[PDB]
Amino acid sequence: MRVVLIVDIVRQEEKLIAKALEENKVQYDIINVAQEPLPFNKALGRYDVAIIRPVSMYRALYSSAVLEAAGVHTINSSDVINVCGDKILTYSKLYREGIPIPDSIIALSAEAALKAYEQRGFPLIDKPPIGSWGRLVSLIRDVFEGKTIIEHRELMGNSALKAHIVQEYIQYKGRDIRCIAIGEELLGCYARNIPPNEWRAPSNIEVDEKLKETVVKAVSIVHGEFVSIDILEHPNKGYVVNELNDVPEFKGFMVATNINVAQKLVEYIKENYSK
Amino acid sequence: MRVVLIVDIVRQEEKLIAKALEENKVQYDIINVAQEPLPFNKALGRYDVAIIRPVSMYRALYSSAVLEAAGVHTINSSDVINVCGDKILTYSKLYREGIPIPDSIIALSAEAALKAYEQRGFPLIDKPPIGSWGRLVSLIRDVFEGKTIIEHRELMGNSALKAHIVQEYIQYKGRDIRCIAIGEELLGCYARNIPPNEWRANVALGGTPSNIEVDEKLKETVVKAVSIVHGEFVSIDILEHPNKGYVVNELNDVPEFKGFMVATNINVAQKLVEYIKENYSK
Amino acid sequence: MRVVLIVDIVRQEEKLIAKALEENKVQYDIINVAQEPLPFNKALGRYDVAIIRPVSMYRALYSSAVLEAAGVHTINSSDVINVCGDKILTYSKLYREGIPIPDSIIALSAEAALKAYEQRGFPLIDKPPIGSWGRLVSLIRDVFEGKTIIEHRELMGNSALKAHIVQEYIQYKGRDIRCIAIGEELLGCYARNIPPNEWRANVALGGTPSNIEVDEKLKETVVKAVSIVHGEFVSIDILEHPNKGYVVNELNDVPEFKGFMVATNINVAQKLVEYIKENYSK
Amino acid sequence: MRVVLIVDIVRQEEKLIAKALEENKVQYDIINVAQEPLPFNKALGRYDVAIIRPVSMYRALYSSAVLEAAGVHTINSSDVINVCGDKILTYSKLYREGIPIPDSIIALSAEAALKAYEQRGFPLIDKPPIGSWGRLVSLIRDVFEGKTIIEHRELMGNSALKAHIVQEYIQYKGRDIRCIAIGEELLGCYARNIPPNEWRANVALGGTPSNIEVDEKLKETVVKAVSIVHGEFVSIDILEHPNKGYVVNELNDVPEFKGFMVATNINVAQKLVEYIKENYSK
Ligand SMILES: Nc1ncnc2c1ncn2[C@@H]1O[C@H](COP(=O)(O)OP(=O)(O)O)[C@@H](O)[C@H]1O
Ligand SMILES: Nc1ncnc2c1ncn2[C@@H]1O[C@H](COP(=O)(O)OP(=O)(O)O)[C@@H](O)[C@H]1O
Ligand SMILES: Nc1ncnc2c1ncn2[C@@H]1O[C@H](COP(=O)(O)OP(=O)(O)O)[C@@H](O)[C@H]1O
Ligand SMILES: Nc1ncnc2c1ncn2[C@@H]1O[C@H](COP(=O)(O)OP(=O)(O)O)[C@@H](O)[C@H]1O
Repeated sequence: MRVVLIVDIVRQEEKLIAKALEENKVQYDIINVAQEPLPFNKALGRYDVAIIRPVSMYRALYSSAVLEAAGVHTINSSDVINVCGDKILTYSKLYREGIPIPDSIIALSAEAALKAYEQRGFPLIDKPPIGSWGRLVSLIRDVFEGKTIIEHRELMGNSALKAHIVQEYIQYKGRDIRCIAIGEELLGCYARNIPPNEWRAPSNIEVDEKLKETVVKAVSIVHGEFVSIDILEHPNKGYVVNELNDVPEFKGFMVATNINVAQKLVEYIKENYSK
Repeated sequence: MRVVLIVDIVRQEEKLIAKALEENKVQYDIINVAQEPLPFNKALGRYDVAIIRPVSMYRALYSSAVLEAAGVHTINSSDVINVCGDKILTYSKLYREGIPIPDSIIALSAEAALKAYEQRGFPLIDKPPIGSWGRLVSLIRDVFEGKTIIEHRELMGNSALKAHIVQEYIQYKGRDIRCIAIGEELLGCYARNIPPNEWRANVALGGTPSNIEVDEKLKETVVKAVSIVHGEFVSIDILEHPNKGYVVNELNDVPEFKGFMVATNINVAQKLVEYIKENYSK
Repeated sequence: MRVVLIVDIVRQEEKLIAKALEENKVQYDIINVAQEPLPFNKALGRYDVAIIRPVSMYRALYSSAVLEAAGVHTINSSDVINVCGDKILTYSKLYREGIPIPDSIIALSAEAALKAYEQRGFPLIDKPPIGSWGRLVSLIRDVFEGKTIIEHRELMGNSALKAHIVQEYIQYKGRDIRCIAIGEELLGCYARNIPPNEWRANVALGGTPSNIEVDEKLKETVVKAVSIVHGEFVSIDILEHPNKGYVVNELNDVPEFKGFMVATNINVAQKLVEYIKENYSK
Repeated sequence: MRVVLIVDIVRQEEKLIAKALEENKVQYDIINVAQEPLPFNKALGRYDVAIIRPVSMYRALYSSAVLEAAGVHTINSSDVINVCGDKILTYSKLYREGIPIPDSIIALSAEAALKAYEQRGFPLIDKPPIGSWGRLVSLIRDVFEGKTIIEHRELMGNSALKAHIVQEYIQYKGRDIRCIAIGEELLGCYARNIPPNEWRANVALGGTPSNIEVDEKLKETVVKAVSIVHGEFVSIDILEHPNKGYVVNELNDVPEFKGFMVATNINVAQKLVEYIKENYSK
């Protein structure tokens, strides 16, 4: 077996993954896609599998696609990256399967956004389908607030930042739950509590079964191989899926959970892509 | 059976589909997604089939995704819109199956782009993955031009534009060939010649549409390509290549067809509505 | 005397100005700066006066500047357009002279902005220095709202949008007052009332206009403000304040006047052309 | 006398200016405008002089303007920042006075840009009026390259980044000359040479910085330029020209000087502080 690790900005995660490959005696090399171009050639086919780690979605998407063209299986796959990287696409797969999500209405213009606000009532959450580190997630309390948010989103220099995901405002336990799965296997979860005085959110949490099931069904449906899952507790739904990440960070995960994520990843790869 | 026609900007094409639905006695609604929101609900499940027609790529993608959540059969589907809407994703699928494409190198940074230019030599073509009416398709003559184009695309606000498709510059037949397929069957093709003061063939620049005699090699290229990407109602842009015969350049997942109609005499909307009636009524 | 009329989008205003020039028998040409380039040359010196009417601020600024280079007297001048087109610059000049403005704090970063909010308390108005038809004028009710607004403006293409004007929220007469001055003489004023229910009175969708008796306090406020900015043909936007009486909100250096005319029955174009003849004929 | 030093990102230059103030026994405060908001008041009037050093134009412009509102003399002033920070406004002031500049044509749309190219002939330089470390300065060799550049600028698509300055391509001695002046006094000049694979001298990794003997024609050119813009502490970028001798390309209102300092051995900060004391002590 030989693996290629695809990176652009090498963080602790990619170092850990590199380190895990070496000491598990896996043949590998690194291609830095911030530095090297990717031909549509046939001899990238020398790798049995690629670990897709670029820090930007377009780099992850396109490097996976190029490697796929050469017959190389990528973790994660280009289709999975396209789904996890877009909340509307993620919500669509989950909703179809009956996996709970925050109650959501999609609006694709300023006019539609106001109508969605009106259909949903206040308070509500409005976020775009892309990015963004808690960015552009707005808690909207009345029509005046909505109208100014609509105007600000309209003037964003990006097209997908203009689609609105209009959601119920979930407030129950004041925390975000993040989990990591390798294949169908849940490694663990930790909780991120909302800081004072915010409305928006690091300790290990014991995973009850209701949580484990929510997470495992979510990964199965998006076909994820190495992903994180962000979960919100809901008073009636129990647990709803908020987000999947197809290039998950795990330094904050490793410290809360004690799980050697990198080791689990390389073991997984050995089991499934060796011969 | 009932159909939703999803639109934002109503063009001749959308009017034609609407009229074709009415004239074939198909129960249809139109939902304008530049005006109305789309809830993730069971209610839209009242539609058996959605005809996805927004002009904007994000609007086609998301309207299709929401309708799919409700169990509606979308033409085209969101995964298909995601692939067709992106030349790198399209080239990736096509290359894997050995369907000819233009020789392409993918560069995802300024540094990587310069390397691709040097690996390839000049002149070359550099274009982004998304689509732009031939906007941002650059004929790069040298390193200076490459560097300025790199610099410009870096500063544009949506990161897909940071990915450079660095391609062979095809010079041969002096035209673009555009075909349409319905349910993986070729309807017809036409050609749009490069106007005399350019090197791109787009309608947005020039060239009247003229019918093409589709040979067997061209027919099979189209069918194989549309089949691999699973497009149910697509157009396919093909370039004639000195060595490869026909290479697939683009697939469009919300195909234009008023130019295609004048060149080919084919009632595209009629054939679409027949195909839907025949395959999704029960 | 020869006049150039500089336009990009021809509105009723520009038609009116062309008519008034023609009807007063003034030699004029029109240059559309969305169509035609402007050389730094001495050729343009054939015009004695330029009337600067492009709808975009940058086109007004730049066309004025190129005309000034050739020695043409521009109305308004580029210096004046730079000042009037920017609320921070305008407020600075007025404040120095003791001309009342809304109480304002300027914040040039996310951190400064949060401090400004907490310094003045809520509700408050937050707007950028650069106009936008009452867009991006936000009524900020709390810290959560200010934080999201800050986050949004951080991510726009124009760095001027990152400067926050953090203002007292004026609630008194439920209207704006717009006046027009030519050569530092007041023509008149009218009012635009806040529609129920908005916090902004802009034409879109500011039903309804009405009229106002200009008292001496309002007249002098307008004259003083227009004189300090050196505006030769401007509109000025005034808010009636419970304590300060009249405060200056904005000057417009390419004033609209279609609505001013319906309200006041004043021939703004005629007054402009007579002013130019009286002062610039030689 | 007391000075306020206005900063946002403290670079060597700012540290050096702070140090010079300290060593020369000058009472001074620092206000970091990336951290603190700026009220309109009378209290900032405690400062006799403000040294405006924010790294971003909007912060320099707006901090200067607020300080001016309080009666504080700013180095440089808001009007000077507005002129120097915009090459069209700079070229306009210089051209009116007969100070040589690169032959320039301003175009304010895609359509005008192509007409400007045709008027200018090839090769030409096209750059926006707003700085960017040689960003978006394009060397255009024919109409195809021109067409793709126009397309890329249109998609920026913010700012004055849509306005084109279309210039003669100057190529004589393969270098840029940069000078610094305090008041009307020229401190000196150095050259930045174009690196083997370039047309710009900024420039990531290039611009090997040679010291340069200031002749009288150069000195006249620089002094006249600084006189017309009323700069108090500026850099001036000059190009050698076969027929014009020297032309002014740029002025900078927040000049960098660590590189200038090492090329000329001029203690810029010291000279600045000496000048402030000499002039603003009272
Ligand atoms: N519908 C919602 N109800 C309550 N809180 C939410 C909701 N959506 C998002 N949040 C909060 O906002 C934060 C960021 O939202 P998220 O959807 O994760 O955007 P991003 O993808 O930028 O991180 C989450 O940590 C969560 O606390
Ligand atoms: N590799 C190439 N060689 C020659 N011509 C090309 C090449 N790529 C694109 N073109 C020309 O440029 C035009 C636009 O290209 P295209 O890839 O279709 O971009 P878009 O999807 O934005 O229209 C087409 O008409 C085609 O003639
Ligand atoms: N400080 C304020 N207090 C109350 N209302 C305001 C304030 N500032 C602006 N407004 C309202 O918002 C509208 C738009 O504000 P304005 O400053 O004129 O922005 P723009 O330059 O885009 O028109 C004004 O008509 C006025 O009614
Ligand atoms: N008209 C011109 N002719 C020749 N070289 C030019 C011309 N304009 C700019 N340059 C070159 O490009 C470089 C950057 O140009 P400049 O006008 O200074 O833009 P910026 O403000 O982004 O630095 C200059 O240092 C000079 O080398």
